[PDB]
Amino acid sequence: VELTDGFHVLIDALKMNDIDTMYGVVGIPITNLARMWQDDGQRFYSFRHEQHAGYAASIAGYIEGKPGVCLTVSAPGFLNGVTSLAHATTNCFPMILLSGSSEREIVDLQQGDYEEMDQMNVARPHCKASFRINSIKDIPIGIARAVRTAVSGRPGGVYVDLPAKLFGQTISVEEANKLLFKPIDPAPAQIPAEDAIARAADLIKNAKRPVIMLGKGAAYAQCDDEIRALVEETGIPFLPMGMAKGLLPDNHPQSAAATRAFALAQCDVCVLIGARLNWLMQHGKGKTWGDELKKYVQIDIQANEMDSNQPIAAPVVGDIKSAVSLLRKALKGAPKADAEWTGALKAKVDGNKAKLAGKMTAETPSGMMNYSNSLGVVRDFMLANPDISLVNEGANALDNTRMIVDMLKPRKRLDSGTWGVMGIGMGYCVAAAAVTGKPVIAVEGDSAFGFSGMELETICRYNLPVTVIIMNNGGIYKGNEADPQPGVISCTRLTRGRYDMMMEAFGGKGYVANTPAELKAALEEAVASGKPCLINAMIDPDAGVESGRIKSLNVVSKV
Amino acid sequence: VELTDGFHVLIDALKMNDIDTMYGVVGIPITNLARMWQDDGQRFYSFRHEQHAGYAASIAGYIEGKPGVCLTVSAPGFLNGVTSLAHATTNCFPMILLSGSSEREIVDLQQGDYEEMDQMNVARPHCKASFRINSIKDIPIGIARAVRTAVSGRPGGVYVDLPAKLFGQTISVEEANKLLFKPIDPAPAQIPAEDAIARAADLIKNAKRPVIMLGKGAAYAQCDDEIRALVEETGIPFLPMGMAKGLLPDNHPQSAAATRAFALAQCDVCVLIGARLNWLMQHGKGKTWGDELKKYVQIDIQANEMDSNQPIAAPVVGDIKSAVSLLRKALKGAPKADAEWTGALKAKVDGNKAKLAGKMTAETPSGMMNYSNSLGVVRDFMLANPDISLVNEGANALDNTRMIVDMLKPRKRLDSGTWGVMGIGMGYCVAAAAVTGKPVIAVEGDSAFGFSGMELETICRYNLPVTVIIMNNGGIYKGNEADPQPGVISCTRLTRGRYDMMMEAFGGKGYVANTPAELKAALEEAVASGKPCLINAMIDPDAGVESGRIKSLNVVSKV
Amino acid sequence: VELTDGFHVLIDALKMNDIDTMYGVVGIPITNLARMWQDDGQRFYSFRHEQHAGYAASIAGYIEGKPGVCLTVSAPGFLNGVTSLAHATTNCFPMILLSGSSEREIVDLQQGDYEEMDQMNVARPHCKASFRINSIKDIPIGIARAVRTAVSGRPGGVYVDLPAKLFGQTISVEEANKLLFKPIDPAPAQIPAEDAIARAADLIKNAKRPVIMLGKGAAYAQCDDEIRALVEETGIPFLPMGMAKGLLPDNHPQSAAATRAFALAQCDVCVLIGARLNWLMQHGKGKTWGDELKKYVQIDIQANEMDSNQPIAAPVVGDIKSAVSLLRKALKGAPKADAEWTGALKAKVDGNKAKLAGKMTAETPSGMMNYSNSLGVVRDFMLANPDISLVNEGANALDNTRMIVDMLKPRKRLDSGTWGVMGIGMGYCVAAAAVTGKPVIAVEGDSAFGFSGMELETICRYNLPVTVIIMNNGGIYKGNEADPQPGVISCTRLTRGRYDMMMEAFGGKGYVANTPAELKAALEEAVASGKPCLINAMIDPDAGVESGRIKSLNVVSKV
Ligand SMILES: CC(C)(COP(=O)(O)OP(=O)(O)OC[C@H]1O[C@@H](n2cnc3c(N)ncnc32)[C@H](O)[C@@H]1OP(=O)(O)O)[C@@H](O)C(=O)NCCC(=O)NCCSC(=O)C(=O)O
Ligand SMILES: CC(C)(COP(=O)(O)OP(=O)(O)OC[C@H]1O[C@@H](n2cnc3c(N)ncnc32)[C@H](O)[C@@H]1OP(=O)(O)O)[C@@H](O)C(=O)NCCC(=O)NCCSC(=O)C(=O)O
Ligand SMILES: CC(C)(COP(=O)(O)OP(=O)(O)OC[C@H]1O[C@@H](n2cnc3c(N)ncnc32)[C@H](O)[C@@H]1OP(=O)(O)O)[C@@H](O)C(=O)NCCC(=O)NCCSC(=O)C(=O)O
Ligand SMILES: Nc1ncnc2c1ncn2[C@@H]1O[C@H](COP(=O)(O)OP(=O)(O)O)[C@@H](O)[C@H]1O
Ligand SMILES: Nc1ncnc2c1ncn2[C@@H]1O[C@H](COP(=O)(O)OP(=O)(O)O)[C@@H](O)[C@H]1O
Ligand SMILES: Nc1ncnc2c1ncn2[C@@H]1O[C@H](COP(=O)(O)OP(=O)(O)O)[C@@H](O)[C@H]1O
Ligand SMILES: Cc1ncc(Cc2csc(CCOP(=O)(O)OP(=O)(O)O)c2C)c(N)n1
Ligand SMILES: Cc1ncc(Cc2csc(CCOP(=O)(O)OP(=O)(O)O)c2C)c(N)n1
Ligand SMILES: Cc1ncc(Cc2csc(CCOP(=O)(O)OP(=O)(O)O)c2C)c(N)n1
Ligand SMILES: [Mg+2]
Ligand SMILES: [Mg+2]
Ligand SMILES: [Mg+2]
Repeated sequence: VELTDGFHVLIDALKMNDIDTMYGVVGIPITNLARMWQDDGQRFYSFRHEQHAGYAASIAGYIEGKPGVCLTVSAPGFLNGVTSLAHATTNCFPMILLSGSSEREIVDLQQGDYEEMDQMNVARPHCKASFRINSIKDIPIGIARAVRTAVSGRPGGVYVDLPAKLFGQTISVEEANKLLFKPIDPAPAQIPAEDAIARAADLIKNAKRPVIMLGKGAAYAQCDDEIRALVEETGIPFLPMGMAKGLLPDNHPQSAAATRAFALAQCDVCVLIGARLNWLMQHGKGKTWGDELKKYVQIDIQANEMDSNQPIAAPVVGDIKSAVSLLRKALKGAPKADAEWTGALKAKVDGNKAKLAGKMTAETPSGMMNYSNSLGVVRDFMLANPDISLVNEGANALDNTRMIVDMLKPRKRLDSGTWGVMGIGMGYCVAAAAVTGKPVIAVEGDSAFGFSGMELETICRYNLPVTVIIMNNGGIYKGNEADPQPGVISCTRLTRGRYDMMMEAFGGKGYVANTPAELKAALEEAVASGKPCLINAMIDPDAGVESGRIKSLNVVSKV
Repeated sequence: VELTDGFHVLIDALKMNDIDTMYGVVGIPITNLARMWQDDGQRFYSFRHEQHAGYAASIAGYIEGKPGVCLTVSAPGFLNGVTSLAHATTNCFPMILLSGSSEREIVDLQQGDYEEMDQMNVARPHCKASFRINSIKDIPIGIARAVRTAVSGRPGGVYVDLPAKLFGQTISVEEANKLLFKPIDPAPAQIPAEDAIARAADLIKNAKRPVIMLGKGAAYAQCDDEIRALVEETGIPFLPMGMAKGLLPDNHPQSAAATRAFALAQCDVCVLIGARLNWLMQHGKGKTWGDELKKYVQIDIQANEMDSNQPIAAPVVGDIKSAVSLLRKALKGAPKADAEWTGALKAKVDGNKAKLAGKMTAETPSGMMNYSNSLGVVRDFMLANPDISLVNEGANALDNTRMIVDMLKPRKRLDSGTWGVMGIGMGYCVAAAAVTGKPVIAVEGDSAFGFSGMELETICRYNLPVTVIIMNNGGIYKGNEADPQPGVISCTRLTRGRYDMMMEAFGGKGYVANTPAELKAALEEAVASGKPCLINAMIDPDAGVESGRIKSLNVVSKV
Repeated sequence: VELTDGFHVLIDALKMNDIDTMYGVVGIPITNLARMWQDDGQRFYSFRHEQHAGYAASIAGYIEGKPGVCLTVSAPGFLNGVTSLAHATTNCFPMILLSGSSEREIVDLQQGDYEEMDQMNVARPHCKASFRINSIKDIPIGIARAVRTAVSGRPGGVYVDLPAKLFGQTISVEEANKLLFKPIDPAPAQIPAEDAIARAADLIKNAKRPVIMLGKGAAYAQCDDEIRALVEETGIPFLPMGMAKGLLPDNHPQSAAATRAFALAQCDVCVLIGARLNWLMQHGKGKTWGDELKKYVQIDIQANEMDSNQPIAAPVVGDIKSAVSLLRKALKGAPKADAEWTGALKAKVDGNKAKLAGKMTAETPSGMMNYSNSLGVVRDFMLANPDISLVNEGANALDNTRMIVDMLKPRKRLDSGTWGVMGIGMGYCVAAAAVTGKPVIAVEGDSAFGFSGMELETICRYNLPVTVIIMNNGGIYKGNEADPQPGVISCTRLTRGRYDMMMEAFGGKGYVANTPAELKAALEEAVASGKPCLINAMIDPDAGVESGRIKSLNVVSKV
């Protein structure tokens, strides 16, 4: 009788759940799983740190709508990955962290095993579910559970512990075929009641000044034409969140993005679609909402998200496709939004964009560019070349890029997310490149970049069409903070370094851009090349403000 | 009334407990703490990732015997630091992680605060104690509790949560000076009973083939002359664990390190001093210990470490200085270890060292150095220049350096430790440089290096006398693994990159060493320059073996 | 300005969410909440132990479909309640545990506060969400979050921490009335996709030997006519799990309950409605299911329950009323189940029931009733008086009562549940009595009874129409285990005690039933009296078997 082992059953189980790519860092006890995966013809991206393989997995999940798979070693490697699993779960990104672990006998008696840790229990706060597969016969079911938990309900992270003993277990090929199965409909549709839809439809119909807020949950849903059809048929102004940019084109005529404060302050009804009323929306209270409670319609898959911050007048619980699809029919033939309202917002949008256009054309000294004229170059490129992933993180580098760089296609803008994480950059580039097979542009704050910078080599090693733009202002927010004591560098200062040289250290192409013309020429050549590039964009050290747009959240001493 | 605030009471409380240095990364809500720390005249080291600021804090704790302090932001930054705290606790290194956290009310209802996380509860598995200081009046007590918990008993990590709202609370200066206090005897001696020492003394006096095993707990204790006096007076052969190297000079004539397998297998009594019978010692069982239970004598401050893995015949619970001092007096005038035992080991040491000398003189082609002739250069340099910290990590780069590079001085060798962590390299360098004010050499596997490599810029930014030697073999264990499929790079491969160029991108000095002679000149020049340097040492891709010495711990397929 | 406080906002918030009843035990810091709850005109039931107040809350949640509310003190009282919350979550019973907690500042520094515990963090494994309301202004949102979390998705427990300092905070009455709100649609319908229903419909239409398995999730859903209509229209044989008894009347002609082993072993398609393929169903494998994978159809609100144990061919995710309604319409006009299948089962049902009738008429000596003739009396009484709650727990007392005592009405049988808990008896009685306003019979193993027996006094104190039948066989499973040593009582033995006398000690009516005729008169008189009664039913000590039906799950020595 012919035998197979744990390595193969696991490989077969992943493939059966439509997984063909893993991001990770090898080592004991899983190096030979990584190799065999590759030998089978599947893809393995080796990183320089598991955190970044983890961030890659998380955004592969967002883009594709099937969980990104990260593979790590035990204890220290697991720890690094689980930080990324935590981020995924917070952002509602389907992801599976697979980690090897040590001997149950020794771990459970805390005797000091190789890389000892109860990884299953340590993972619990950072994921939807944390499982362990102890036996070969249970791998198919174990992977089904993981995939299902990651993509169903509110998508998120799942941890799957793989004890070292799992892989060397053997079983007959015959009984293995018997156990292998493909889960049926692991991310099922969830349809809301007629009366939940009728209530939301009544709120919208009777609204005087409605706004729609599109969150990245709406973008994740992959029902772009449904969402666009709803906006366009209702004639309701809309506002995208950071990663919902491009869901509808950011230059769509009903976009009130460029007059956001006035839109949220003055609206009466606000339709949240896959967007949480969390810190990014000021918890639905305070000055940004006119110091009043709006009438909210909220469409979310997670029932207990409703009323999490403010009372929701019309909670619609289900998957965005099903809910939006029904709401559209409910509103079919109803009057479009008030022209005095939509025309007021559009007038303030035109004025604000003209003010931005002026700033983007402004002339700065060589090597002392600002956030407007440098990112105006990226803006122009992304308007002509929209089928490109835009990775973005930083403070000023983030907030100015979100404002300035218009996205015309959905799920292209990949950014710091719900936790405002510095560190997602290079991992995000690898996964975007891997899953799209298309170019990536990253607009990186220089401090932001240093959290994942060593992964430039990973990008070079796989010769990915990634162009990393460093907003090199020489620090955190600013590059010019005075020495606090004599000979002592301020804590916010960073070396205004030759990041272009670092890229060329690993076979990449490096550029320095001292002006918008240099930045444009370099960007066009880098993207055209299809090769790994870095552009060291020299920004005025004094051009940024403290914490970007969220300056007011800083705690300052008044004594 | 003259008011002070939480920022300043915290600053003062830390200083009262002899803290003058923090390692971290700034941001909301803790940037102005960092600023004010520096304005006061204390050191803040800003890093590129909080994890490396944390590894830095952990080894500062080891070297100094006073808690290394790491400062982070909430959720994502906290998480990065807590991975290092975990490592500190596992290694018994005193360390305090201070992190800002968000609004109690919003985090507790999970409404989606800015960087929302119950950081206090997430730290719990990764430290000795996890605390939160909520009120200004409790800062001095909170800091006392953290310092005592980190340094007393078995030393380790402590998390201290600092809500955003702590810092802007106010109090009168004479109220604050009333609360401020310095703890008495935060790491007290703990003396063992006379019968504990007599039981140990009896076993040693009756041993036919005794060995002493020194662990890093023994090194941490800073009683080097006392431990050396015990070794010499007793005549007992000794072996250092990785970081206990140099506690006694590695070329001490009683060292059995060059004959470890034989010593441990054939001994009858084994005296453990601050060394756990964990995976590094194969749990005191199996062929490493001649397939039998030795008579173990164990000195440890942790009562319940006793009998963790094998029965301990002479458990001695107390601090190592106190214990060793009593054991010495209990053994006064006793005959020295059997001369035919000490003679047998010495001969095998001489034989094996001579055999290693043969390999270190071996000649290799340009750019294809092996681990013996490359590290033979570092060996000679460290013998001539012993007062230098030696950071080390990797597989072959770690195992070969521990064997070849002799330490003559205590607490200089700083390595991957209990969890065999890749990632500790550049933080360890910063901390060693900071707390010693003397040079640092790092011997880095190239894979290992990539876990903290971006921190080269941090080393350059503070102009530290650090020399990074990259053992550049182009991969994990080996740099020559065949492409598993046409055009697909193996998972164990890395770019054989110009790490020298990367160093020079941030103002550091970079070198390529293709031969031992080039390595020698470069290392001598690098250390003598007193500046940040990186030597890219070109190692034969086929020179290393899988996992170095712990290759049998791999799980391999057979089916 | 007219002020209100936390006590009153909390009272008002609970009432706004349709809460009129709490079960608990008073003390610091929550006695005056209890008092004021009552002063307002709402019910507070004081118990003798918080655990039983909690089991009471859990079954009130099951019966009503709105969260049962338990109130406790900090640490020790909280802990007792949280054991019941754990049970609620495990059984999918909506329940809120409110507990007072101590001072944030003292608990967080672990200084030793009055009843010190991070109760929020200790509850986490035992509920769906663990929250803390810190501020008066967040009470209405906090209570909304708890009610939604408990009732939505898969229903379950929620912990709500109430620091001592919450209650004495104040706010203006018109501010409080501005914050107070009632959540819209806290338990929404969730409708499955048409293809989910069509896949299920296809399998049922092609089944040769279909069965439907009803679980307590189906009973909880309160769509009894709809589920009965499905069973009748399809002609499919059905089986109820313990607490699904009476969903359809147990004497329904399509019931296969009296032929369970054969039905499950020989079926081809098995339709699971609110029933998990857990230990109670042997995980869908082994000889119980003919050693094969059936084609499972499963209706469950929890997406990731699918494929938890065996592959589900037709997963239908959504609320059971919505799902069953669609499945019925999808099966309209389909032929009824194979008559030779339904005929085979019916014959075996008739045979086995006739065989059970033989045992129930059996004659035993005075004071040595068996489980068949004693429970045969309860069977006849419940057939004649079906609108009564039947609480049940024990081993033989549980298994024999589930077999013998037919339920004609839904949500009346209330038993040990998913964890096979001993202890739920007297709390279940109090809650059933409270929420139904109708009589309650408890059939208690004597061991089982002792876990909550002191609550007899609580039943008497509220003069509830509860009749406790103690199946008094003098022990665990059996009352006759030999003394293992001279003068030493066996561990399985109990005093064959005068539980009647115990009842009468608190003003209850007590009976001894030594024969079925005495049991009948006593039960008839007890229930008709409308007063608290206990019937001490004398059972043959040798009548029961080890663990009842789950005796093969015992671990026994063979060496
Ligand atoms: C919280 C927010 C959602 C709040 O939104 P706002 O910033 O107010 O709005 P936007 O960014 O959409 O737009 C900014 C302003 O420019 C306007 N705007 C937008 N687009 C345009 C165009 N095309 N033309 C002209 N003007 C425009 C818009 O109306 C706003 O002005 P007004 O109309 O005047 O309002 C956002 O700031 C955000 O997503 N931030 C993420 C921050 C983060 O995570 N940072 C990393 C951590 S920093 C950190 O942790 C630390 O420092 O420490
Ligand atoms: C577990 C161990 C303590 C076991 O010790 P050993 O390796 O057996 O002993 P040592 O390293 O002390 O010495 C190695 C051998 O060289 C001999 N030796 C030592 N010094 C000398 C000199 N000066 N001259 C000649 N010979 C010498 C010694 O007697 C041993 O041979 P014999 O006496 O003949 O045996 C050690 O391997 C260790 O500390 N490993 C850490 C590994 C690690 O953490 N790696 C990173 C993760 S790797 C990973 O995670 C992954 O691969 O995945
Ligand atoms: C917190 C305490 C240590 C505080 O000590 P005190 O109560 O102040 O002191 P003592 O109890 O020792 O003594 C009480 C007083 O009587 C005096 N005293 C003591 N002994 C004597 C004799 N023999 N003769 C005369 N007087 C005496 C003593 O001086 C005190 O008065 P003065 O000189 O005038 O001070 C104690 O109360 C305690 O241990 N409490 C435990 C409470 C508890 O856990 N209860 C259950 C929870 S109730 C609960 O949770 C809830 O209600 O809810
Ligand atoms: N298919 C889906 N249907 C409905 N809601 C979804 C779906 N996928 C994700 N969501 C929801 O979308 C939300 C994402 O919100 P958030 O991450 O705050 O977006 P943003 O930051 O852009 O506002 C979550 O509340 C999540 O439950
Ligand atoms: N001052 C001290 N006195 C006694 N024991 C100590 C002291 N400091 C640390 N220890 C103990 O020393 C041990 C360190 O062991 P370990 O980390 O396994 O060393 P190694 O890895 O070098 O063998 C721990 O068990 C710890 O409790
Ligand atoms: N309203 C509802 N609609 C659909 N499924 C539900 C509903 N309420 C509870 N459930 C589900 O019903 C199941 C109850 O199963 P279980 O407790 O195993 O029942 P039993 O023990 O009777 O077999 C759970 O899986 C739960 O998710
Ligand atoms: C994991 C983690 N650690 C720290 C932080 C705190 C932070 C927020 S923004 C930032 C860097 C901002 O400077 P950058 O150079 O990137 O952008 P710019 O304004 O253009 O100069 C840090 C360190 C966060 N959010 N996450
Ligand atoms: C956080 C973490 N993730 C992975 C690993 C697993 C590992 C152990 S050793 C190693 C690299 C070995 O290659 P290196 O180049 O450094 O040395 P050399 O043999 O001379 O070529 C890895 C990735 C560990 N230990 N910790
Ligand atoms: C909280 C808890 N602790 C222990 C147990 C274990 C147990 C299962 S059944 C049982 C008692 C069986 O005797 P009983 O008198 O009730 O019934 P009978 O067979 O007719 O004599 C116990 C103690 C469980 N399930 N829960
Ligand atoms: Mg910057
Ligand atoms: Mg290498
Ligand atoms: Mg009994």
